[PDB]
Amino acid sequence: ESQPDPMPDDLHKSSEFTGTMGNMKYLYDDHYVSATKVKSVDSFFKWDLIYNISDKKLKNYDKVKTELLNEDLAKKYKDEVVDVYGSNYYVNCYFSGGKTCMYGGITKHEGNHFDNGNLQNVLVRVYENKRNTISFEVQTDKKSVTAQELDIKARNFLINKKNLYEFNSSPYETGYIKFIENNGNTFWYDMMPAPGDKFDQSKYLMMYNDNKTVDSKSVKIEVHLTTKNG
Amino acid sequence: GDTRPRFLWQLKFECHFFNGTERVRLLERCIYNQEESVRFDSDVGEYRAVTELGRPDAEYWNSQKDLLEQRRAAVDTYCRHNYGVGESFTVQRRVEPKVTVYPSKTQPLQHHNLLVCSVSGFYPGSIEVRWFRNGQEEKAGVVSTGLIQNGDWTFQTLVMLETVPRSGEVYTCQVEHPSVTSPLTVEWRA
Amino acid sequence: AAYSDQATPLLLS
Amino acid sequence: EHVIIQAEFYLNPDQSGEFMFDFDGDEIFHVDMAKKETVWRLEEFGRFASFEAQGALANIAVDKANLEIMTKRSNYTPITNVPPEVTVLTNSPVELREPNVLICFIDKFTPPVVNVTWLRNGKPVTTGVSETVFLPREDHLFRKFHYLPFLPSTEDVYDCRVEHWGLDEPLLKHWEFDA
Repeated sequence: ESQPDPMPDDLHKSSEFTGTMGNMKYLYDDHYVSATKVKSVDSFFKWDLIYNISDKKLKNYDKVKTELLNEDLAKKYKDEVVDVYGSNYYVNCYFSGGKTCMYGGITKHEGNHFDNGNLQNVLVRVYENKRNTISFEVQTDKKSVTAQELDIKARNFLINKKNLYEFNSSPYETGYIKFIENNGNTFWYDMMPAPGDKFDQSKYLMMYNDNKTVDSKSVKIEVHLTTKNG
Repeated sequence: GDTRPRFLWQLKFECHFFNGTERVRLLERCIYNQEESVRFDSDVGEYRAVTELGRPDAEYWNSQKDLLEQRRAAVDTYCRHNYGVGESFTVQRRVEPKVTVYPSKTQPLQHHNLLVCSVSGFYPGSIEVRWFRNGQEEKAGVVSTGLIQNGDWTFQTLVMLETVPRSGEVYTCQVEHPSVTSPLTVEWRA
Repeated sequence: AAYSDQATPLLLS
Repeated sequence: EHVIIQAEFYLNPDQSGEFMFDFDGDEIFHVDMAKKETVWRLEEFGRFASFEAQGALANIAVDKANLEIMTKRSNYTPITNVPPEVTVLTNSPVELREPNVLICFIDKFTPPVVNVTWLRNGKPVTTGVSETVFLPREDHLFRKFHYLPFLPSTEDVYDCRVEHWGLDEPLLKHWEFDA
């Protein structure tokens, strides 16, 4: 069966987070690792894979480690020609040129693309206090794409047009992004930091562990937000 | 099957405490496969190769004045610090031993009764178990199985005593342990 | 109270 | 009178990594390298002290780099397999229908990789079993404990089946109600 939607008590409240929201913003504001047609070249622990990918942007790294939920996932992609897309971190990124870390984000490259640089649009509907406020689309070059890639793209958009995350706190109290698959399966991720005074980026991104992928041409996205009062 | 050779590396920082934090010794050691190659004894004050395989490192690390200074203060910032941090639930941990006395299920030689003093579930491991026949300690015939560390912060041990039982005799198993102010006693009435 | 750990130094390459 | 040991290791090519603290032979805690969190041996410890799990992952990365350096320096001298000494005992004198726990003590072995399974009348048991990580030894070999909660009876018999590269065949330690 599909994952049960969250109840208000199931969600993180930004009012209960006293750290710097800028540290959450940092992970989705024009921030991501992207590679096409590459194979892993190393591995630190049996559940992770290391690739040679350079930070063409600011030359901040040339090696990337992505951790997966288990050894089988790693075995599965170890010798595959894949594509990579995900949100990376540096604080507490460790493994034996600069380095960066991430989770999941792996997809087989063979016959997973569209001819002529064609991108697939995916519907995203935003709800604020239970009412649809805005709707739009994000795009991917993959037929089967990781939820992570789509999620990141949605949040990047909402940070610019809705100030989803600000240096200090957020305009919203709670928020979760929900994915609806054509088979009727659904799942969601909490978009707010755990309560406290410090945001552990590494721990948060771990949720992308499962390397969950969905069908780009048929999947639907819903972002549900709430302000503290209304 | 899996036949590829294995290569192992171990790093151990040992903090030795004598009379609380009065005297403290730090021992940092490196072991390649089953061989310690280089170490740092706070008593020596610098890295020393244990085998030729470690000579390069002892030489290299000793050339780093910062490291050496930091290592030299670890006896305080690391050892004494961590000792004080866990003292309450480690050094002071105490669980009273369960004591019971019964005859052995074996009993080899006829006119002889082999008594068993079972002492279990206690902590810490330091403990004294003695046997007495009519108020006077027994030296001979006494055989212990040794102190067994269960792996769960619990210990157990069995102390036997072969005897030439005579009606009316009182064989006592006495147990002294930090968990009690006075020794625990369990008697076997012959 | 927090436990402190000793950091491992790299070996001679 | 007291010893506290921070013990860590990395094993190639298994890619095994461990980091733990030891107090007079007993584990205080170890770090879960995958979940990146401190796992206390006893529940109450975590209510009196804390540890930044993230720190162990830094050490482990250096431990592996050093393994690679050392491996090459020794001209790829592999480790010699040392088979474990296996013993089975109960944590307290056994009495029919009286709750007890079977302990499988795996000691004096290396490298730190073993396969341990419990057998109830020749069949594998999965319910209620628990185990510890690899514990350090002065001679640099390892120890390890496996537990099986059970209810004694004259009918049930058990075995602790241990597999290790140093053992030509799987070793089975038998146990049955005798007392």
